[PDB]
Parts: sequence; C-alpha cells; structure tokens
Amino acid sequence: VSITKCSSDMNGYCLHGQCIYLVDMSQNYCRCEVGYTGVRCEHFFL
Repeated sequence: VSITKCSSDMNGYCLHGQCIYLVDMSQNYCRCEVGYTGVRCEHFFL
C-alpha cells in the first residue's frame, strides 16, 4: 500500500481522474472518474 504521485509532465493519458503510481507493480497508475465509459477517462457516456 505505497502509492506515489505523478509530476506535471506525466498527465498524458487520464484527463478526468488522478495520476498516481503502483509500488507492487511499478507502473504509472491513473484512476479515472467513476461514471466515464472507458478505462482512460476521456469520453463521458452520460
């Protein structure tokens, strides 16, 4: 449970959500907004 945050030049994927980092699987993690219709928070189906 050791997630880290991203920088200013690291938001090039998730538009509506938060940029973080996974320590168990070192990879740029991006939590999208609950309500979007894609795993990259970009097009609001509602």
